[PDB]
Amino acid sequence: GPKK
Amino acid sequence: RGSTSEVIEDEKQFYSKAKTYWKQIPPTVDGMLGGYGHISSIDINSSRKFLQRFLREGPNKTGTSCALDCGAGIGRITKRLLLPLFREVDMVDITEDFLVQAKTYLGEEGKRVRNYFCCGLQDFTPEPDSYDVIWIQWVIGHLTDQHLAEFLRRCKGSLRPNGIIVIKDNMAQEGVILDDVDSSVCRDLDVVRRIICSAGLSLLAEERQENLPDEIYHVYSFALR
Repeated sequence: GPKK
Repeated sequence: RGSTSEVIEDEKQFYSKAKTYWKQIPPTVDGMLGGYGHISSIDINSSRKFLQRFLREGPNKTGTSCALDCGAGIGRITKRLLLPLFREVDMVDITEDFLVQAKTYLGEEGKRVRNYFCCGLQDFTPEPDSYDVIWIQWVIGHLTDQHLAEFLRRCKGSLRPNGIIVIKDNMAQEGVILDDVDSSVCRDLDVVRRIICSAGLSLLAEERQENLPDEIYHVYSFALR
């Protein structure tokens, strides 16, 4: 999913 | 490096490590989003606006009969994006635990999910002339450059007339970056467009996701057929  | 070829040095382990990782992830929305469940609604709202352009405005408008949710997980997108807009939805995902939980997660509207395909996208062939929309979100990083191109080409053969494929995923600032946690890659805009266009698909729309947290990779949506 979203990542830093 | 600008290709999976260089950053993926063992293709077998690239796939098996990711399969192992998702096998032990909790079947929840917070698991589907790696601790970023708080942006699910923001994500779905933008996806809805992005897709409504093709479903409403003609004259070659996209149909609403059936959609395919690729890398669907427990059905986060199927539940809030696809099922309200499409009469029937198929799901495909490599993790058995997510497909099993999807039955409970999707609730009563989950009855309109026709097939729960358990397959890696690199081995999956959607049925010809079956889908008005094929939605591929946050999973293209789990395929090699070649497998992604070949999967997109197989998706092209499964679209109904006026159907579209939608990719929504993280983009790297430059090059291809390997994530050693979940065994996936992140590619920049130039690499993704090249893989799309050089695979024989036409790019119809492209839109950067706004209002995201500052600390995360940029997210782009692509419409193609």
